[PDB]
Amino acid sequence: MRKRGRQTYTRYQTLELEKEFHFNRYLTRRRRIEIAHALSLTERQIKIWFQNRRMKWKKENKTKGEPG
Repeated sequence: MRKRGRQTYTRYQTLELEKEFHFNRYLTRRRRIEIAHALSLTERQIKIWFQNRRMKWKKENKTKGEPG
């Protein structure tokens, strides 16, 4: 048995991805490849995580939460 959590990501991975999102809310192919070369991942998975990062951002930029 094992199952530490429901995440496909890792600490270090998420750290860099978070720094990188703090650096830029978008990344192009070449950059994403660089991240994948530095981090050992796939442009897809990274794009999805990145997508989710700003997904929550645009759903948490003082816009959600209708008290009236």
